[PDB]
Amino acid sequence: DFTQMFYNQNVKQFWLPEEIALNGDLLTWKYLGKNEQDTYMKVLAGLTLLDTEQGNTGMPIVAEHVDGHQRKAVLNFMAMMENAVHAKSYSNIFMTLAPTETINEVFEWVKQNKYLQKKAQMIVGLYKAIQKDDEISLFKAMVASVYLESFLFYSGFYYPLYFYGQGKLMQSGEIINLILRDEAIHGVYVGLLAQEIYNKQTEEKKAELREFAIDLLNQLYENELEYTEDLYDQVGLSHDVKKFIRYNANKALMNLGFDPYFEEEDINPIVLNGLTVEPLKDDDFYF
Amino acid sequence: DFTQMFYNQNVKQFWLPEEIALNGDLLTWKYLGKNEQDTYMKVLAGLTLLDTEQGNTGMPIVAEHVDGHQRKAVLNFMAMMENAVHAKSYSNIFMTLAPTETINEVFEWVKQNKYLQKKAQMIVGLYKAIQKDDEISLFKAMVASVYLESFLFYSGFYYPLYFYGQGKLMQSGEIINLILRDEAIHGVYVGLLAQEIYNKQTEEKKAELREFAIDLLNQLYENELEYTEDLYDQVGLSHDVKKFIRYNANKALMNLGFDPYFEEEDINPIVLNGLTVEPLKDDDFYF
Amino acid sequence: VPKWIQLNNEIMIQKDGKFQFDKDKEAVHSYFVDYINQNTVFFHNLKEKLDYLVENQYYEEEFLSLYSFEDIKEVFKTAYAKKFRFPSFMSAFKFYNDYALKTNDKKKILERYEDRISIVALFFANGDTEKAKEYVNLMINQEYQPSTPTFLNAGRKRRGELVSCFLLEVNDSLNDISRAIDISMQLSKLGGGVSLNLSKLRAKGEAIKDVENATKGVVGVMKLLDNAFRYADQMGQRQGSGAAYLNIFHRDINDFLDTKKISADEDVRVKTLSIGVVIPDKFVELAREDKAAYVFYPHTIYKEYGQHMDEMDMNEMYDKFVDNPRVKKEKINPRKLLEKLAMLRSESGYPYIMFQDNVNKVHANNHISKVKFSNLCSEVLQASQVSSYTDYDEEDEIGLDISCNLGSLNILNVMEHKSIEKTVKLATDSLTHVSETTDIRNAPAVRRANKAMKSIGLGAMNLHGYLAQNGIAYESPEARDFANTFFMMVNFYSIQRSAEIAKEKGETFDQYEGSTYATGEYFDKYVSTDFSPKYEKIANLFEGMHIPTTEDWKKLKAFVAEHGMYHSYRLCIAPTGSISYVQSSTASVMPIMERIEERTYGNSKTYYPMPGLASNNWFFYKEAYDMDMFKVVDMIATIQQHIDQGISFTLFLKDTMTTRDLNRIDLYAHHRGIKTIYYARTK
Amino acid sequence: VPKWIQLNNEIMIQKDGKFQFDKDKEAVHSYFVDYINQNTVFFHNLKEKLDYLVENQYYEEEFLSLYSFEDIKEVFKTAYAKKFRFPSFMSAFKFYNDYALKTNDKKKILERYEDRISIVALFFANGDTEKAKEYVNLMINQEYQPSTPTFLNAGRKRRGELVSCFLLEVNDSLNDISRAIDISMQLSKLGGGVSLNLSKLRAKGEAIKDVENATKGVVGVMKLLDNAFRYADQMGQRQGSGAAYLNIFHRDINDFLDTKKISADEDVRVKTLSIGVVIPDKFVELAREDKAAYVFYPHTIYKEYGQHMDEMDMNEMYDKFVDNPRVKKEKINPRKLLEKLAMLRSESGYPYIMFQDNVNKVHANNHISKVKFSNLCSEVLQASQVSSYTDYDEEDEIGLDISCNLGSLNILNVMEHKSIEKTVKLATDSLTHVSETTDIRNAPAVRRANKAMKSIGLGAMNLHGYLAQNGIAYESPEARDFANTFFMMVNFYSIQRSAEIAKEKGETFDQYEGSTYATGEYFDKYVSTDFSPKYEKIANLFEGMHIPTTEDWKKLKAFVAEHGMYHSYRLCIAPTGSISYVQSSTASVMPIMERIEERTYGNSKTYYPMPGLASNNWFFYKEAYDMDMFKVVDMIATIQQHIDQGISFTLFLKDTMTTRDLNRIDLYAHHRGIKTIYYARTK
Ligand SMILES: Nc1ncnc2c1ncn2[C@@H]1O[C@H](COP(=O)(O)OP(=O)(O)OP(=O)(O)O)[C@@H](O)[C@H]1O
Ligand SMILES: Cc1cn([C@H]2C[C@H](O)[C@@H](COP(=O)(O)OP(=O)(O)OP(=O)(O)O)O2)c(=O)[nH]c1=O
Ligand SMILES: Cc1cn([C@H]2C[C@H](O)[C@@H](COP(=O)(O)OP(=O)(O)OP(=O)(O)O)O2)c(=O)[nH]c1=O
Ligand SMILES: [Mg+2]
Ligand SMILES: [Mg+2]
Ligand SMILES: [Mn+2]
Ligand SMILES: [Mn+2]
Ligand SMILES: [Mn+2]
Ligand SMILES: [Mn+2]
Repeated sequence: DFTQMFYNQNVKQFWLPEEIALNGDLLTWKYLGKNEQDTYMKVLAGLTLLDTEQGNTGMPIVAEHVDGHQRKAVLNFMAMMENAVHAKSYSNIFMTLAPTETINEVFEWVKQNKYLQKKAQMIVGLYKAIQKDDEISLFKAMVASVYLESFLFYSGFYYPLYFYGQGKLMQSGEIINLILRDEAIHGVYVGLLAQEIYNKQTEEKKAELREFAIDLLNQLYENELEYTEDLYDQVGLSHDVKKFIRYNANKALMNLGFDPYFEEEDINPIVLNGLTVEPLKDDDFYF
Repeated sequence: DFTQMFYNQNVKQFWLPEEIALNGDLLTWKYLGKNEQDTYMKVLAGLTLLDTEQGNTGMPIVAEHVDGHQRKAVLNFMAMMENAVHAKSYSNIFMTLAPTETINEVFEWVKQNKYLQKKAQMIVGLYKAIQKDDEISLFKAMVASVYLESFLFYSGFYYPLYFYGQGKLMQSGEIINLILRDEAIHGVYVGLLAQEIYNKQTEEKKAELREFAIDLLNQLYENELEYTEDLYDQVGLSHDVKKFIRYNANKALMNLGFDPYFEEEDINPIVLNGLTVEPLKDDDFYF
Repeated sequence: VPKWIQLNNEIMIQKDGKFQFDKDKEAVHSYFVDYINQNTVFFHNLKEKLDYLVENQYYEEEFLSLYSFEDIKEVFKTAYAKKFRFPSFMSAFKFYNDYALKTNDKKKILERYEDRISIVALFFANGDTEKAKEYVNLMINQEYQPSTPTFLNAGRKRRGELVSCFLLEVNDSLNDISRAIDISMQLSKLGGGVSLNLSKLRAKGEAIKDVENATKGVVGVMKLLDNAFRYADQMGQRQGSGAAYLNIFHRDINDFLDTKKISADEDVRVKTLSIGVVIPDKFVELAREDKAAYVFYPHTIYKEYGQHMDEMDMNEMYDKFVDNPRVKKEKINPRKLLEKLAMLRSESGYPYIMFQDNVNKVHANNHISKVKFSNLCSEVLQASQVSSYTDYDEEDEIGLDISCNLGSLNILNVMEHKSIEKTVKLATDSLTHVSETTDIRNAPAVRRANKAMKSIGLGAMNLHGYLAQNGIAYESPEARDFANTFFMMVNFYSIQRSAEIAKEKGETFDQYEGSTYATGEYFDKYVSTDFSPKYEKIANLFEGMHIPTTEDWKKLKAFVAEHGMYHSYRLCIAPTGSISYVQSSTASVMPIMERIEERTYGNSKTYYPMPGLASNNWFFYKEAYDMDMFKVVDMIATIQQHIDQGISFTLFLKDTMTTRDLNRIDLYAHHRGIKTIYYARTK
Repeated sequence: VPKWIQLNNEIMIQKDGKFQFDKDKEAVHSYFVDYINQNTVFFHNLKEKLDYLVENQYYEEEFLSLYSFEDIKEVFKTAYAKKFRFPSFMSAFKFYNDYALKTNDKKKILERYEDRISIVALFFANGDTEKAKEYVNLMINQEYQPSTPTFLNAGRKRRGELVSCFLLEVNDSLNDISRAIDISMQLSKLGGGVSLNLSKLRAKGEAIKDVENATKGVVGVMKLLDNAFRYADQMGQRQGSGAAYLNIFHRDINDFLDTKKISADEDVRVKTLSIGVVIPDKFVELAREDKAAYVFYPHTIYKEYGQHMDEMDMNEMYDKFVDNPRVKKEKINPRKLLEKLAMLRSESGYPYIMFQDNVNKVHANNHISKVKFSNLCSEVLQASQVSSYTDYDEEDEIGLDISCNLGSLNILNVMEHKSIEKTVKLATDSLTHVSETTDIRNAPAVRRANKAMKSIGLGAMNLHGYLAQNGIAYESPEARDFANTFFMMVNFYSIQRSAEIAKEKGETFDQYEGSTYATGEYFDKYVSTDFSPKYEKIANLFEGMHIPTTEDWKKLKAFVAEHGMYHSYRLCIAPTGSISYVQSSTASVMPIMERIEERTYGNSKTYYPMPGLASNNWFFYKEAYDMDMFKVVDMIATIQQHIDQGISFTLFLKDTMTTRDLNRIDLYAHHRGIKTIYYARTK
């Protein structure tokens, strides 16, 4: 009921890194404090590392196990965007803002970081556990994918959106907004594929899959809180970032056809600024 | 030395069939004989099948086994083109020119056609035989892919080109030329990757790989002859198409770094004619 | 979760396969004892409470100054002597969340039900202590419920107007359109709903000062009005609600209807403006015969004849308009337009349907004007005259707008107390007082019409509740017999009270002499026909109550001819939604939508069984969506024959029903004399 | 493809390496001989033509009846005696497609250029045949060009208002907002641009009748105004244009600016409303020191002080507002706000920037009021008094709303004829006549201010054309020297004519006694400083013309003190958009945007070289985008020292200029005395 519509929306959102000139960001970058520059670098590396997993494994593995030519084509298109567009875009932002040696060090740090690794390996673990012709294992991986696309990226997206909403780092913020817009539709689409599997299950199996999804969400959420404090306490933003994580967790759940887990909260306004006919038969007139 | 330039070429060649309006072919299509329309539908259906498998299976599987994020990005992009652009374009052509029943019948015809099933069996079999960290199985699949890109498509491409060259079906022909332009660069790129693997081997191993490549080519060739006769005898063109596929077989061999295998012949000249924001500083307030 | 809410939620927990209806009494008792008594401000005596309320700018001191404190104390004792108890949690919750006066911080409760009733009664009595006691007895017995504006705002310093329904005629000129926008904003600022008649505006593509194709049509004015209502959204506490009415023969009818299509472009789409259609019998006749119909350009007709299209008799002037070369018209398919109306109502519930000839064949004030449109609730049907607003420094020709203050009889309580006459007369007195004390100083036509016509709307509620609690099916002929008798009695006593008021004040309403009351044509069916119950079961329901006979109606006719009538319009059955919970009654005369109402208040879900619902009357509490809409139309037509204004008639449709079924229901309602159809609700 | 279009398109076909500029004379000749002479309605004599035009409701007979037919014939002969020829195709095309009178079917040409000029001269003279002949000579020589409204509509029965610029003050009340919407629609209906001051409206989240967080702010009023201007689209040929101005210290300033963001939500976007910001010196001082600033809630200030925030001196009241607890304010970053303004102006060219202190430090009528906002073109700077529109039946307190009728001197033709004094005085007389003949029937404050102030706007055009045709760079010091001398002479002679008119009529403008003209403070710089050209090349351009000296200015000051001044405002430099083509002159005092203007009319494209453009003067016709905006600011500030009103000042920015460059340009304009900045145009 939905693949051709998503095909259309995906291909009409096509874009390339070269379209946005990045050099003018140096005019606001130079005015940020060390903690702001440090947080931005670390967040950016976090997004880059997670998105690479999605391009190399997440999207291609789902495309491999999903049946249907049209679905495979849409999934291929999404994998292409990860590897050919998003990955080049993140690299471009980095090369503009930091010298080569600084980029290498930030990636070394984020590669060793406990909270980034915990979530990256949890997601990758579920992709590696998919078994041929087993729709349960595929569903679990789709849940992981939706959580990455619609939830885990957002502790990271917060900061570029925060600057973008203030008039700072506008070129890289525009790029991030385009990336985020792609991840949103990726999350919705994979969510619909997961619901298709979920709806084929018994009531007991459904309850079991719901417990899986909520348990996974809880593990990721508790690690996100730690990840958030680790990066954002030094710039005083953690409270507001936490509200943004929960709001996006609820969107991820709704993508999977589940009820929201967290109470509704308002979001930081700066980040918001960044973001049956039938005919009468000539007798109906007589009584 | 080459991936970056292929990356740039592939992304700059990006297109969608919807860019080309097809209603202009309606009259030249109406005017063709029943035999001509039948061959044309079947030819494009055979192409659709090849691109379906190249997009679903061939390109993604090669991407999985080839090392390097940039090489993977090129292969992922090529995969997307196969199933999200090329395979779909044929349906755009079918939906314009043919009624639903004729479309349904031709897709049923691909399923039961023995030559088309044989060529798919052979090519996809080699893709699915790739073993992780086994460069020889990968080479064999890359040879198969080059033969699909640079040889097997051409029994199909002949007919749209033959019409384009006579000023007939020129909108459909424009789509086909764009597809052909893509496959030419896809065949070269995969050919270069295959040569990388071949060049690592002993002379004895190389001799075996040439045997594999030539045996496979001959087996595919003999099947393609029967396919060509089956499609083109009713339009009187089988001998002409055979010359064309031999011409392109030599191009496939060359893409693999091998000498031409068939003698040169005169191709129908008709077919040849068918071819920023920055902050305010304190000094900004004084003049 | 609150303890009372947990008790209420036990309603749905089936015990012995039966709903625990007794849990609602426990729920209401817990609600009171744990929240209302705690959060109710304490005052040593009534004198101290009154002083605190007056000084702290909570009450208007003027109306309380007409009574000695002894009389106020007597009235409050009368209200409290009843020891009124809310029978369900939802009644008390609704009262203490919507109407109970709260401190400026909305933290404590300053008024109980008795306090509000006493204040309203003292406001009504206008200095009469015995009259105030009578009003207190009427309201505390819940025989009469003043409309939400009057009930909430009476006697309060920081209050909106007690009248909340206004109808505005718009003349075809920029001055008139701007004045209409200003008046709509002023009236929505007061909290009242505003209905505007756009039939006199020229259609899109008409000439403005001998320049052709200059007019934007009714859709541009609709966008203006929608933005005006959105801006004047009552300080955000209640979004501004307005209604636009267009005659079906207006050329902009298709564009007017398309503003409610979901697929409509945001430029043309109107979001917060309700739309109603006025359908003359000519359109229904054309659709019935499948003949090609014409929609006319109003300005061409005005230039050719000197009158507006909606000011003329369409049934007579349609052929003349079609044959006049100087009148511009557009060919339409009447049946296609009917089907478009049905589909639009199915998708969105719009437009409202006003059957113009049904309204005016019984309209008592056609000499003043025909009824051209209805209000935002589709139950107000009065003569209006368009105003002529001229350029600055010129004199405006002020016409007659429409506004009526509403009150509802509680049918179950009135019948239990056998007090149709007394309740009707007291409600008429209170509505007359509300109309007299109302003065809008920014709507000249509204103020003038209120002063001249003295229009009131006396509604009724709890018809389905009263019938179900008496073992009568809503769709049964016995229910229609009871409705006939009850509303005949209500009309008789409202007419008698209007005549008595006219005699006491020695004054009728403007242009009464030309009305059907003055000529006696109004009473023809009452003097020639009998409306006593035809079923012994229904006749027993009226035991102890005098049912007016033909002789009584002849005497009333003679009395009216001798003394006249004070009110141009008296009766209109408004939807009466919010205060139905407080009264513990079914809304208006409509059948119940659901036996138990599930509501969400905060994060707590509340369960509201239909008032009086139980195991023994479960079958009689049939839901509206399961009833035959033809039988509902029969009921509403039986009631409508005794209402001078309209009845707010909602259609309850199942999702399986096609547009043909909706069209058939509409055509049957038009056949059965229905005046307006309010909403097409689908399940 | 018509022959004249073919000839005109030959302009860009370079022959011998140079443009074929001579093809434009051939293009215009062919255009005339093949289209205009053919499609011109033929009349035997002037009498028959005039009788036909008056009879067919083309020409008003009121102004023509003041002259004996001999006088009209003499005036028409005077117009035709010049044998005026359009020098380029574009001028004649513009005249005969926009201003030439055409039959009601728009198929034939009733008016030639001479006929239109004679009709305008007869309208101006008001019965004076010699005055009419002087006007005919002035306009046929193209020394003075009446504004598009006056030029097009003068003497026409169907004509709209001859005034097209309107400024309205909006008071903080629903009555005033409704009246503002009505007046805006009424004035747009007349085709005039309407500018509103929203600084008095309370900010979003302010209380209405002790009800907090009820006000919707200036953005809801802006949505209402946008819808009103969209509805009054003036037949749709020219969409309704309105501008809203807000003080930078208003609380809603950020929301006010967000309405123009492309990313803004559609429910907040205001498509048809231009926005200007009023920036006091206090804001620039706060941004320069990087100090944290506050935006105030206007109603809190009004309640605390009994006067509006925009009626007070922010440079004196900002600290008091900040230190006053009863005043509500929220913190902002002045530099962040300036950067946001620059970004918004780059993206959309909005908002207009008005430097309030630059305007009011030279304002002559501060006693009447300070200049609080500007018009839709950003050059009207006059004192305004807000009106108090009360309830219906309550008398309104009519204030002063700004309006001025426009005229432009042709600098090149005025200098060639050496007729600065005579041209200025005749233009002042014509503007005074237009002002005296204007009577707005639905804008009480506009009409009252027109009667009391008698404000006129006399602009100039062809500054860049004149300079380029004389070997002077626009940015060069000699260009500024010429502009200084010329506009000083223009101001001198306009003041002399105003004083002479006051002496002849015996009356001055209302509240003239408190103006700086009356006290002599206006003439301080003119009596102390000599404004004669400092360059021999510039001084030679004025040879044959008497340049007023300090003694002449002393005499004029004494004369004004004796007799007063008839006009509160005399000089304003409007954009002069489409009428510049008819005059074959560059637009206003701005530098040219392109050397050759390529435009597509119908399906054929046309090329318009800048007037007088040739190989010799090609380099002097430097385009604005290639110009140093600092030198343009210097030139405009040089001119502005002799203009009592503002100057429409468009900023021409290259795509490579950052927001910092725009901010620096605005800061330099504020530093140099620039009153307003109109548009940020990017190449
Ligand atoms: N450039 C122009 N601008 C305005 N009117 C023009 C122009 N060219 C021609 N006309 C009008 O067209 C008429 C015919 O033009 P044309 O050049 O053929 O005239 P002519 O017989 O040579 O003499 P004259 O120039 O005195 O009219 C002119 O008299 C004038 O009325
Ligand atoms: C001024 C104006 C009017 N209208 C419509 C609304 C009015 O119902 C209708 C008449 O406008 P009027 O205000 O009556 O204009 P008018 O009286 O000067 O012209 P006429 O003599 O023809 O009556 O035109 C527009 O649609 N857009 C406009 O801009
Ligand atoms: C009535 C109304 C006013 N307003 C705004 C517009 C006006 O500028 C402002 C004042 O409204 P007013 O019409 O002046 O209300 P008021 O004078 O009765 O109350 P107060 O004396 O406290 O001001 O409120 C709204 O935003 N929405 C509304 O519905
Ligand atoms: Mg009119
Ligand atoms: Mg007020
Ligand atoms: Mn990505
Ligand atoms: Mn993604
Ligand atoms: Mn392909
Ligand atoms: Mn390929």
